Amino acid sequence: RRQPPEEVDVLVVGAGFSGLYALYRLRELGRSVHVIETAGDVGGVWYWNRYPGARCDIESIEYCYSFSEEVLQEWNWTERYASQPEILRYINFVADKFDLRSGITFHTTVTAAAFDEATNTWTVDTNHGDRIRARYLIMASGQLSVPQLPNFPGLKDFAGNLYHTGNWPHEPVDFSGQRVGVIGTGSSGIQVSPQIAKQAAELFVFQRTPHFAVPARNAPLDPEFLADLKKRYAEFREESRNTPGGTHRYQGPKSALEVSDEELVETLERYWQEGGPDILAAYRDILRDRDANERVAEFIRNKIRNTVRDPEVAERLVPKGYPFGTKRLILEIDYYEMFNRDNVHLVDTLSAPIETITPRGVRTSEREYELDSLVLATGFDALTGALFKIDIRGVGNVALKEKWAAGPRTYLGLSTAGFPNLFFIAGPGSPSALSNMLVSIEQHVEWVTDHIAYMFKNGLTRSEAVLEKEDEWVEHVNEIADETLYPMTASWYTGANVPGKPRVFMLYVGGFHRYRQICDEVAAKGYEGFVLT
Ligand SMILES: Cc1cc2nc3c(=O)[nH]c(=O)nc-3n(C[C@H](O)[C@H](O)[C@H](O)COP(=O)(O)OP(=O)(O)OC[C@H]3O[C@@H](n4cnc5c(N)ncnc54)[C@H](O)[C@@H]3O)c2cc1C
Repeated sequence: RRQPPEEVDVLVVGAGFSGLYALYRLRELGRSVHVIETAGDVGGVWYWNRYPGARCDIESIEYCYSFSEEVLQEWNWTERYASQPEILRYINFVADKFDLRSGITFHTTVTAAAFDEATNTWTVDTNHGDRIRARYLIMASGQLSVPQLPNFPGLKDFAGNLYHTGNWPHEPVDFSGQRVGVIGTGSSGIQVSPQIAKQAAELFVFQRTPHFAVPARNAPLDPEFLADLKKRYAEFREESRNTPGGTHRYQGPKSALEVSDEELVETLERYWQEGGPDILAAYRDILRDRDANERVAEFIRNKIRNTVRDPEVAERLVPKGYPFGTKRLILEIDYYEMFNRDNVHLVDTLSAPIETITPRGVRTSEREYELDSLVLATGFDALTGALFKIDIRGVGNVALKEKWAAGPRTYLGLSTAGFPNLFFIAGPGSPSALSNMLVSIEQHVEWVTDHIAYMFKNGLTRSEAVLEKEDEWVEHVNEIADETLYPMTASWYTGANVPGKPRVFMLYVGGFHRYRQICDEVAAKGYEGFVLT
């Protein structure tokens, strides 16, 4: 409805945390800037994922913007870990406060973008037949998207109520009196299930791969504490910027292998009772050493066995075969405890795979389960999923999809050679999903918008990563990743390992603070590694 400009200094794709701050900062810097967003309003993942139990896995006081002193002073977080409704209210507050929606076109999807060498501009097309000419294109298009896979066979035949965690109804769903099925036990499944368990007459959880999850220990945020923090919030967030992960997480000095079974249990139990993801850094080698990881993994496995009364059910819930904590750690709220309710039933689909969804419910090899409601608790596509849905064409009409088929090739994760004037916020090649994303998003938006400002200040119009420096960066990312357990997780690679072909690990794992220092050095040296004309 709001018409996008025909010409703009910067076009931003996406109106979540990334796109909104890019918009705001480019305005402040005196540039012309517009946003295109698929959704009807702001929020990004916090707009589109609205299933009950959706909640951030790092603390509220950390997972927030810091760019505005007034925002910091005026917003009251109510809980240790904020719910999606609260996060969405916060994002709407920011957009409201700074009149940001005047700079956004909603209900509109960018379908293609092509670089034009003559003018040093991007021409961008949308699914409403808009054409925009921007000098710079910022992809604030996110890291998590709906997977592009067919649904289970027979899904369209289900005769009951069907829900998707990825597109949950806007009005509340009452499961009272119902036999409900939940398919999927990743992040969405683990968060949504205990909420459904509160209402359903019966609940069947269809679990394929068991995932690691630790207790949130969520609690109301003491108003007195928050008021005290607000007096020194700038000092606090500068402390967060100077860490590997972008939060105040204690860095455990010891090796998980150097302690007695006794000290390990004592230490890991303290983390279990405190709750949250800080357990990931209980010891220094959890993500470096195969045996160090398995030791922490085993303790968690035993917590599952301890919590779930039925030992057969408990054993099916235990993650096996793969390392702990190589992805964002899921916080659970009575997910394990849930299985002790008489009305909750675990269906192990590794043992009995789903044959088909039926009109009555779900059929495995063993039996049919009759259900009144079925919830699909879907996972997420590769980090590159959003980008790959757009036909992006660079120098020589090369498709970004083709160049990145063996993995995302970038310099600092910020730009790729052959695709001038194009920038990625919080994406492959940078700390991204392996950090407090609000800290990474702010660093990236500041770096990219500062760079765009510098260009205009010096009368330049074309910014391209130097190919040698991209190759060095890619290799450097691989080298440091190969020193960790992260490569053990298939989702951090695009496609399988093929002899005699390159393979690029998705993310920088060397620590946010170290990455920040690199980026600052690059900027200080006049953008060393970019060719600017
Ligand atoms: C349940 C859950 C828990 C989370 N917990 C944590 C946590 O513990 N810590 C943490 O750091 N992060 C967490 N996150 C990750 C979260 O995604 C990021 O922190 C952050 O919100 C990403 O913001 P973004 O702006 O970069 O991307 P997004 O929020 O994904 O926004 C991208 C936007 O781009 C739009 N878009 C994409 N392609 C197009 C196109 N072609 N045309 C138009 N629009 C397009 C999308 O519609 C979307 O609105 C969590 C996310 C979820 C879902």
